[PDB]
Amino acid sequence: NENLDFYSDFILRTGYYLGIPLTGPKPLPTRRERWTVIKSPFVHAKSKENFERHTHKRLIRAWDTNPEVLQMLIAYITKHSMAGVGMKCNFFQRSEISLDLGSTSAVGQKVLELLDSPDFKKHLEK
Amino acid sequence: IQALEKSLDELAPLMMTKTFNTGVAKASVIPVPLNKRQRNRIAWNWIVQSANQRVSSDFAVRLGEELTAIAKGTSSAFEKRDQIHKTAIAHRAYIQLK
Amino acid sequence: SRSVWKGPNIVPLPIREAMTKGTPIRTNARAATILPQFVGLKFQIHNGKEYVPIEISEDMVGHKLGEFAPTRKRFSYTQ
Amino acid sequence: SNNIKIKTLDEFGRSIAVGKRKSSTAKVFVVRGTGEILVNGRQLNDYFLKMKDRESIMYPLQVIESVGKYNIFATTSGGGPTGQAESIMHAIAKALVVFNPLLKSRLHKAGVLTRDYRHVERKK
Amino acid sequence: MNVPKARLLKVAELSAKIFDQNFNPSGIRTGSKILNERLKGPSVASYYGNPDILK
Amino acid sequence: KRVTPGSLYKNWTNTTHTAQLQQTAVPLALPIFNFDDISKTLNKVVSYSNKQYKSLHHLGSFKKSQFNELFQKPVCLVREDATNSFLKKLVSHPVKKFIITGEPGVGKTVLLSQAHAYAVDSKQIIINISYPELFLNGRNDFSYDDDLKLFIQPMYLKKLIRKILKANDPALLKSIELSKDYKFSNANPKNASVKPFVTLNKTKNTVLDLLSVMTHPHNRGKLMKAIIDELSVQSKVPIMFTVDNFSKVLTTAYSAYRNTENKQIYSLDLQMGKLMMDIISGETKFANGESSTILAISGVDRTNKTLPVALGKIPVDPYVTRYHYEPKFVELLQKGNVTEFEVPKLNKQEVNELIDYYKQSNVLLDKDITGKKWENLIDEKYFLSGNGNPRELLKSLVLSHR
Amino acid sequence: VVHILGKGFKGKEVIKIALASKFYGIGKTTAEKICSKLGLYPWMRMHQLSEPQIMSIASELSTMTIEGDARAIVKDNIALKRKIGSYSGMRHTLHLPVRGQHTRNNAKTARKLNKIDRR
Amino acid sequence: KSLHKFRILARSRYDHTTDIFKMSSDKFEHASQNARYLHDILQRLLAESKDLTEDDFSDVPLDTRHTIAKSLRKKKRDYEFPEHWKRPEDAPKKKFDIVDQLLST
RNA sequence: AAACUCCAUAUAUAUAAUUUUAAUUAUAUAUAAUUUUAUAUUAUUUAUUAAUAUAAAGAAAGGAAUUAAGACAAAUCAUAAUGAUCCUUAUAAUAUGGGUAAUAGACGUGCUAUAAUAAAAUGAUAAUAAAAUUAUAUAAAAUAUAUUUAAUUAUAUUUAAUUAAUAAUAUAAAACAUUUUAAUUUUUAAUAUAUUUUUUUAUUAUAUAUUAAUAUGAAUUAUAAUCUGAAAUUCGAUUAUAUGAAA
Ligand SMILES: Nc1ncnc2c1ncn2[C@@H]1O[C@H](COP(=O)(O)OP(=O)(O)OP(=O)(O)O)[C@@H](O)[C@H]1O
Ligand SMILES: [K+]
Ligand SMILES: [K+]
Ligand SMILES: [K+]
Ligand SMILES: [K+]
Ligand SMILES: [K+]
Ligand SMILES: [K+]
Ligand SMILES: [K+]
Ligand SMILES: [K+]
Ligand SMILES: [K+]
Ligand SMILES: [Mg+2]
Ligand SMILES: [Mg+2]
Ligand SMILES: [Mg+2]
Ligand SMILES: [Mg+2]
Ligand SMILES: [Mg+2]
Ligand SMILES: [Mg+2]
Ligand SMILES: [Mg+2]
Ligand SMILES: [Mg+2]
Ligand SMILES: [Mg+2]
Ligand SMILES: [Mg+2]
Ligand SMILES: [Mg+2]
Ligand SMILES: [Mg+2]
Repeated sequence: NENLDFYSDFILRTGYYLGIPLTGPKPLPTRRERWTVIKSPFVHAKSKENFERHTHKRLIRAWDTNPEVLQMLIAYITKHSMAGVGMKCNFFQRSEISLDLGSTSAVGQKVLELLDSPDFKKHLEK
Repeated sequence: IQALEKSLDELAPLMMTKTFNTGVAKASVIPVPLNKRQRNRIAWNWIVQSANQRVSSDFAVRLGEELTAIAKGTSSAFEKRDQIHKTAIAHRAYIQLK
Repeated sequence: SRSVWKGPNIVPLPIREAMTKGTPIRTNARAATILPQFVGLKFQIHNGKEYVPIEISEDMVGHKLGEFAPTRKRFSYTQ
Repeated sequence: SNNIKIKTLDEFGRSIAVGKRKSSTAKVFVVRGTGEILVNGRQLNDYFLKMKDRESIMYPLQVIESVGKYNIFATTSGGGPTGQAESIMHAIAKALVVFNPLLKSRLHKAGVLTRDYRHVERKK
Repeated sequence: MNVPKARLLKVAELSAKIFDQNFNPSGIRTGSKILNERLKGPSVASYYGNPDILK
Repeated sequence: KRVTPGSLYKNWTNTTHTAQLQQTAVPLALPIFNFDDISKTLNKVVSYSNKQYKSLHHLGSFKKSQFNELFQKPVCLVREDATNSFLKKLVSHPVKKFIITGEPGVGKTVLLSQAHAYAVDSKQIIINISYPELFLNGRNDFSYDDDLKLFIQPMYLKKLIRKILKANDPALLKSIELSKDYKFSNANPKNASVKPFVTLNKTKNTVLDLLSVMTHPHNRGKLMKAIIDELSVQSKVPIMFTVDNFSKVLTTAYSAYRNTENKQIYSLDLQMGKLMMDIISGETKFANGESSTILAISGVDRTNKTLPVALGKIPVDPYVTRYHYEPKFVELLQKGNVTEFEVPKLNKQEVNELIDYYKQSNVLLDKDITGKKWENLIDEKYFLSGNGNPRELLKSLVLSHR
Repeated sequence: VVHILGKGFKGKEVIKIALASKFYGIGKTTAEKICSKLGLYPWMRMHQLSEPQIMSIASELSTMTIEGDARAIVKDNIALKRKIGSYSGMRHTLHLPVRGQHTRNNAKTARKLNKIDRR
Repeated sequence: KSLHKFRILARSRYDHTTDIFKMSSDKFEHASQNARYLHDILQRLLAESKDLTEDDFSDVPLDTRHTIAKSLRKKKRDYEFPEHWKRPEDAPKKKFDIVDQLLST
């Protein structure tokens, strides 16, 4: 949590100067992973050691901001990121119903090639 | 409920003789006092055993009948109590009192 | 039990030579499904150590070659 | 300084308290009334089938002899019927102290203001 | 449930067309699942690490 | 044998119902139920009359699991919001088609028993179907009738016809002269081998004679159609048709019976189902304008969208599977203009009256009488009963030894 | 006692249950179809049946593969396994499990029942 | 009429309770490609919904079974405090503090 | 060493524009107890005391980790690693098939069961959880078949949403209510009867065998179909009909 909280505080300061209304950091439920091992290398499966890993999570939300300013925020905080912190960003773009100019699998191709090869065409002959 | 508590207080033995493995020689049969929680257990088990000799398929019915007969005076577990008290009266001198 | 809709477990075998010459077919494909064509032909089926000679009848179609070449010896105790 | 601010009834005369038992939680709204109770919007006999669970909910009101003097709107989640019924019991006891703080000693003596700590323990 | 099956089949077919989905009213096994499964080769083949390490 | 003549061998629910445990109850003198003088009995516990008890026992108005064995005879609290309110609508409403609802144990069956008591007093003929499950569970014989194109159930019909005869005043039945001539096969073991058939001529024989016809099982379906037709054509006597536990009918569209193709038989293909739904839907119209149809649901049955939709409480959802929504029953109920009467829960004053009667009946434990203030008891029992549920009130008083 | 095709039944026994209990080859589903075909109501008991109805049950039972005929089909399928020399046939001959069960322990029921002339 | 046909053809992608039509695609390798794909489907669905020359599917009622299944997996706290239970006359009344009243002048 | 700690618990502050909603929550920080006080009694090293009770205050009742020494030259050279010694066309390496699943007896640990304080059905405005999982995926709803009105269960078809406090695995289950339940003539049926009517009573029929295995139990086995896989023969899982052992 320590680097996570410190970095979250830095993001809020960056956003303020950029003119971005920000909320958070909202703490999300911590995920706990668990692994149980047998301490001995060969036998003695009666003494088992416990290990765990906690994923700490924080949500910072941005409001009423233009896309260009939002990209500046992400670029700056990426340049000055801390060790052991990961970041996922969901962007929401409101658009018009009808746009201008808009916004085949490998297996299927091989099947067509295989069905044309002689080992298959020799049977499809009707 | 008052009938149940009266029946439990009349059927449960006040004391019970217990064998204590004291010394390499033969154990001693010394009368011991019983508390109310221990008294109720002895009397309840007697009631349940008597109840399970009745004809009803439902335990509640057999228990109800057994409790009604005990509240009306008739029960075969009063003999058990008299036999536990006879043994204790015989071993009255075996008590330690210190 | 292989699903019937998938078809038989067809394996590469030399059946043409065994039908024009009568030679036995030596194979390790114990999973192979005995097809109705095999009827009458002679097979030598591996059991892990030796090749068991077996001729296919009409009551063997659908079964698999491995079913007719036992791989273990009958158990016995030193009574 | 201290971290305790006097509890008082809200704008609608309601005393709000939270209670916990095992994995269950309960948030009750106690107001002066005539003994009407609602659990998660449902009648008490509907939500709690066991009469012993209903008797547990009533016990704090029975200690202060105020069973017909309050309306309870209880909301509960988590655990099972026993945890929820006793979590509501604990929350009603904590909400009744605002109406008369002189009865806290009697509620403590009855044992309804003590949070039950017992929970499922992973075998060690 | 009272909606005629013919009407519900017309909706299913048209809906499938709009959403580029495979409409197989009969239920014949088509193998479409095989064509849609993801390729796990790249992940499987990197189990032991990147082979182009400095030695 | 292990079972003696007086041994209690059944389970608890059947023992309490059948073991005649009311014999030891103390006789109390209570006012009698009379709707014409309800002003004197409103909000008071009353017993039924001797003429009402005889009829209601033959109709099946009193059921097991109603703690009836606590009292010398079954008693009822004449309520203003349930008993008086319902009986006034029954006397005033022009349609007179009702379905009684409410939460499990709220007192829907007792309300129906009070409507039966009113009908007995008001010189009406009561046709009650207490337990519809008996003709839907597949535990009695069934036969197909070609002339009716329905599956008739002779064993059940024999019991039902006797209940209609023994529960209703013979004088009322004798007043209804027959409108048509009827001929049936004779099953009377005295002259069956002498008289092939028994004829009932019009204007000479009455509906009382029709209810005493002993016929062969295969002709008993035609006897039930005649009885209903004769009672629906006459305009002299009002007919009160009642069905308790009607929720079972609404939620069991297909009986346990199977036809010759191992297909379960639709309930409306049974004469009992068809007859029941013909009276409810209005297909079978009664000439007398005071005839009523009172249905009651029970909490022992599963619930689904059938009844709520029929009553207009929820919108129709067409994609609900048939097992949870039967559109044919909804159509029949709405064609008959059946109206809902929800039985309200007891108020605290009604709880006080019931607990005051229980004290005089000597059914209250000593922990609720000694060392407890009367006001505290009423408040506690009103809280522990869910704020009015009569069944939870009785259980808190006589079936809570904790 | 009601006798259908030699089998004896206690009067109280439910017909659909009794048929699937005493007759080899008839189970719960098959018994229900027989009763549905003969117009017997779901929970009818044996003592209720008349002689015409007892004969109808025997007729429908005699048009099915039950008792010896059904048992012979199993004995002939097992014999075919031994005739072709399949691994399964040998297991039946050796009184050993034929469906992959371990034999280091247990395997007691296969030892008592697995045989070419299976009951 | 076109709104009804649109909702019928969306099937599980429409939630009547919230009125939201949501469809996602990750079939292509680039987000821009996937965005166009969803846009193109939206135009196709709108064109079919606005072409009521052959069929309008007005007889066909909206199917919500998918939404019902989702609702059963989320806990619904849909109960509010009864209004006739509120006792506004029992709320604490602000007391008069001369100091605060005098410190404001 | 103990403690000081960390967890749990209680409380306070901060964070969430309360639609990622569980605010009855999430998780950062801080506080709290190794509880405290008064009185009587019994002992004492009798005093500024312990054991006890009584009264008062309090949410306060549980845990983890916490290191030093020695032994069994206890297990492991088969998690990997080292010395010595041995193999080097083989004691190294690859492929196909087989084996590790054999079966007299014996032993350990489990599962299921041997019926009525207990098993089976049914319960849709859907009684009531927690902790986890889903990019080497979790799979909704719907439709089709088994299969019957439908539900249920299984599989196929199709692949909605979600790579997640959002969607899915997943409507927890027991509980509770109703019905049913062999042994059990304690039943069922036919008549009559009732102020027990889902029921009572009467008279007839309802079996014989039987220390015993039923409508308990589900081993074994026949046939058909399905799932995963390139492949289910030795040797996998599931379903249907039939089989129905021991106990
Ligand atoms: N008016 C009343 N006076 C006295 N007792 C009553 C009254 N109403 C109900 N009760 C009692 O309440 C209990 C339930 O009554 P009743 O059987 O009529 O309820 P119900 O709603 O029909 O039940 P279910 O949902 O099971 O069909 C019984 O013990 C009954 O005697
Ligand atoms: K059988
Ligand atoms: K084996
Ligand atoms: K063993
Ligand atoms: K909220
Ligand atoms: K192997
Ligand atoms: K059992
Ligand atoms: K759950
Ligand atoms: K058996
Ligand atoms: K296999
Ligand atoms: Mg009722
Ligand atoms: Mg998608
Ligand atoms: Mg589902
Ligand atoms: Mg060793
Ligand atoms: Mg091994
Ligand atoms: Mg729920
Ligand atoms: Mg599905
Ligand atoms: Mg979810
Ligand atoms: Mg449920
Ligand atoms: Mg269950
Ligand atoms: Mg069984
Ligand atoms: Mg035996």
